[PDB]
Amino acid sequence: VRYQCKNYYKLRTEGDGVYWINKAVGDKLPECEAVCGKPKNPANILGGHLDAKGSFPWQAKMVSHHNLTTGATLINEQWLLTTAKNLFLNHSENATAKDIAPTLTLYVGKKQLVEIEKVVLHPNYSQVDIGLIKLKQKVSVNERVMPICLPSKDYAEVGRVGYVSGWGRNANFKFTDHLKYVMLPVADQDQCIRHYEGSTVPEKKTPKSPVGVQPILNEHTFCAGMSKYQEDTCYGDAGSAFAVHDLEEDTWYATGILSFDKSCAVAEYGVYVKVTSIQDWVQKTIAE
Amino acid sequence: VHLTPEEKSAVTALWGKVNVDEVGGEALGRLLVVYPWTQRFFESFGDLSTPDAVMGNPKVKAHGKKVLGAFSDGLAHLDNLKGTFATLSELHCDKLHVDPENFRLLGNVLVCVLAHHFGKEFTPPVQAAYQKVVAGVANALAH
Amino acid sequence: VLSPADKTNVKAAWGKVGAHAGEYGAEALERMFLSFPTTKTYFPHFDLSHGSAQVKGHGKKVADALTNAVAHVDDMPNALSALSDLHAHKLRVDPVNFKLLSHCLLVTLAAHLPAEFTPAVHASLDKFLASVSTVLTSKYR
Amino acid sequence: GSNLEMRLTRGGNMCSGRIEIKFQGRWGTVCDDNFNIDHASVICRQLECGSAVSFSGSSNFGEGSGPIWFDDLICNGNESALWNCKHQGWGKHNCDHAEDAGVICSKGADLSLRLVDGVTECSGRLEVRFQGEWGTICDDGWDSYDAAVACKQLGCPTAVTAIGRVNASKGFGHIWLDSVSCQGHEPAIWQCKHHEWGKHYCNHNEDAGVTCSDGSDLELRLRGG
Ligand code: HEM
Ligand code: HEM
Ligand SMILES: *[C@@H]1O[C@H](CO)[C@@H](O[C@@H]2O[C@H](CO)[C@@H](O)[C@H](O)[C@H]2NC(C)=O)[C@H](O)[C@H]1NC(C)=O
Ligand SMILES: *[C@@H]1O[C@H](CO)[C@@H](O[C@@H]2O[C@H](CO)[C@@H](O)[C@H](O)[C@H]2NC(C)=O)[C@H](O)[C@H]1NC(C)=O
Ligand SMILES: *[C@@H]1O[C@H](CO)[C@@H](O)[C@H](O)[C@H]1NC(C)=O
Ligand SMILES: *[C@@H]1O[C@H](CO)[C@@H](O)[C@H](O)[C@H]1NC(C)=O
Ligand SMILES: [Ca+2]
Ligand SMILES: [Ca+2]
Ligand SMILES: [Ca+2]
Repeated sequence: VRYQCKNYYKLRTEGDGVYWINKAVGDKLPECEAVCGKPKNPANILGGHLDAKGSFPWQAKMVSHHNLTTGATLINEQWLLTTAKNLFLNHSENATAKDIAPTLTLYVGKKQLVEIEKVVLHPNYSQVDIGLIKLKQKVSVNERVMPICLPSKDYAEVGRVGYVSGWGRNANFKFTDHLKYVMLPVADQDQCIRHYEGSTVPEKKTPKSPVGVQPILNEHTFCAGMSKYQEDTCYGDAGSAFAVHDLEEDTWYATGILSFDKSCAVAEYGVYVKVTSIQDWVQKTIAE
Repeated sequence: VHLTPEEKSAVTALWGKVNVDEVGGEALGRLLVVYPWTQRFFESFGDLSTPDAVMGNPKVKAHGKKVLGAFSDGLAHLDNLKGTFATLSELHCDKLHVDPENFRLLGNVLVCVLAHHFGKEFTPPVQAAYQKVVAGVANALAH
Repeated sequence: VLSPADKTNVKAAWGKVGAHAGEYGAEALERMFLSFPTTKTYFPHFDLSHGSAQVKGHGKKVADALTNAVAHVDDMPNALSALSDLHAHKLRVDPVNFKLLSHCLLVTLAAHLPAEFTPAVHASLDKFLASVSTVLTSKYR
Repeated sequence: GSNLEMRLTRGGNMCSGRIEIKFQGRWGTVCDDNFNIDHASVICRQLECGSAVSFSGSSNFGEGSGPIWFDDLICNGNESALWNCKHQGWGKHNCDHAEDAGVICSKGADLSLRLVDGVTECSGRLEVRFQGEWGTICDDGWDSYDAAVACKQLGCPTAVTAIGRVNASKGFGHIWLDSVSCQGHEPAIWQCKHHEWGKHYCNHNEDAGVTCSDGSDLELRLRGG
């Protein structure tokens, strides 16, 4: 017979599935993996755009020990992308990644709690605010849970509008009960450093953030401004993917991971770390 | 939670002098001005960019009248709010996809409008009573 | 974000608040304590009854901080750096309480300045209070 | 072609069951994506089965088998056939056989209303039979106008209609009907505006009832003073 599996999955093999000895590979017995960022009902945080249809299956709700909801992004069936500042919530600056993992609680889909096997931070997580979350077992991919796909290109070119889902605080600074999203356009890079630092030159940079804290701005991060309705991302939206819809192949790509969520509505730009910069590191981490 | 008879009396007395034809429109216009993302749901109401355009919009005034009438209906049935607002909550959740936090924002804006209209008569006790009222309305109108 | 027109409206509104700022802040604190009793857990050492002298003094301090923020509307993070550190670390005040206090301040200004609480001025004051709250809640962790 | 015969399979009778369309010589089902009462109305009028009682998409009528012809449809209500809305392409879909959409029509429906656990036959906990199962009604949005329609539908003195089950305990089973909005002139309870059948935000404690009376048996006095 031919090996085929159910929806939201693609066959991972070399030659077809007809077999128990296969004339192509022998006795491989292939296992089919999930599907890159193809939501069942795709879309089309202070602001609105209520995620009523479950348009962002990759979004995961990460709650720390002291109950500060943050965000995470499913990148494959077993791993998630978040920010190092999200994992280091309620932890010492010298805390390792071994004791961070038991602290966190993760929710995918509606409220589907998923156990965290291990958490690995970016080696340069002071410059690249990224941490990787590994689940104990691969999550069941369905219309509400589905990994986003890591981009093959750089969709962070200025003017591109990506959808930023979020489980963070809203206009009342209350952690949102329902998942929301905004359509934030990526802004000019020079305007963003100039907005936070002084003059995009190291000898003249100053802590000029309209908000108290300073974002991590470097070559690995881009910036997305507020939407046309002056809505942006607030506390707890960090770790949420800057999901970009590629109309050519109808696939959703995590162009960036929201690093600076403290730009609720005061700072005009939210800082997103480029996934393409971290794509090489995460793929090497999936291997081990 | 049950609302105390003194708080109910204060709410009713303060609502008796509320201009139904104007207070709701004022609250809706203030919501659309302060929180511009709420203008997303009223793209069929015409011009909503300038605050003067928002407040002077006839469609905004009519819809604010309807919203304030719904507030009055929920006030007459403060003890049964989910039952009275089931249909409106279903409408907003499914047909309109209005985020529940928008209801709390509109309740806060309505409280601000009431304070603006009534001056010192909007005492902290009656404001607490009205905060309970608008919280109940928003919770009954959510999820 | 505070536009120059919004900054102008906030400056004018707080100027006409003027010397009544202390009792405006006291009334706003009282309204926050009554309407939202969950904010009273951050003041266990205060006498929270109506007309309290301690609440009045804290409202005077809050209004003085808001006056300093208005005067330094272009450098609010530096003006409120000490308060940002305080609220975010020593007191660990959750930002929802900051939004509640901003709403109560707006209610107080509406009740006391009805002629000058225009929808544009109301939006500008809400934006300024959101900026103050974000500066004070930025370092929260 | 204009020769697409449409049938309803595994639904008890002809007017109720899973939608199934024959095109290109093969029978195929329809996805439940963006399926609402407007799509159900179109299917019911295709078979001349009347109005649309409700729609089902969780494959409760049974797992399908065949090429899913339609995935996403944009039907406003007034269509001459299901293959007239924005079907986003023929054959193309992103469903499986577990997402197939069914429909229950008025002609094939066995809808009924009864009163159970009441002081009289005119009062008690209101129960409705969808899909041959007896289920209750949530009391959210249940007002005197709904009581008047229920009293008239069941049939007994309806001069005074009161909501609320009389001494009736919690119902068991499903809560088929919720947020009923009758204007008082509907022939029965299911012609009014309400939530989708089975979908609700209530529990069996909030089960709706009715008290039908002619006003002769309502007495009120003061006791204890
Ligand atoms: C907070 C308490 C609120 C109440 C009591 C309320 C009440 C109502 C009422 C009575 C209607 C008319 C229903 C109908 O025509 O069938 C309505 C519709 C609507 N509401 Fe609300 N509303 C509230 C909040 C909001 C908010 C905050 C928004 C947007 C941010 C909103 C957006 C709408 C829209 C877009 C409609 C439909 C407009 C139309 O039919 O032309 N509502 N609401
Ligand atoms: C616009 C918002 C706010 C402003 C401008 C503000 C301003 C201030 C100022 C000026 C002080 C005096 C600190 C000192 O003199 O060392 C203070 C202290 C304090 N604030 Fe706030 N604050 C705000 C929001 C809040 C909120 C919402 C809460 C609680 C719900 C809060 C809780 C406290 C506490 C507990 C203290 C310590 C007072 C004491 O220990 O006597 N703050 N704040
Ligand atoms: C994680 O959060 C807990 C609870 O918020 C913190 O524990 C509190 O710490 C403060 C300051 O030391 C004490 O005043 C409280 O009594 C503690 N509450 C408890 C233990 O329930 C804990 O410090 C946080 N961890 C950090 C910041 O690393
Ligand atoms: C509500 O009251 C009616 C009338 O008293 C109850 O119906 C009676 O129930 C008893 C058993 O407890 C029977 O012996 C009688 O024959 C019933 N009479 C009628 C007219 O039905 C009914 O059981 C009560 N419902 C409750 C208690 O849930
Ligand atoms: C976090 O919330 C849970 C309940 O959801 C509670 O049991 C726990 O004590 C809370 N932790 C802190 C630090 O408040
Ligand atoms: C960390 O930085 C060093 C040099 O700055 C670089 O060689 C290394 O590749 C970085 N880490 C990762 C995971 O890319
Ligand atoms: Ca479906
Ligand atoms: Ca589909
Ligand atoms: Ca009820």
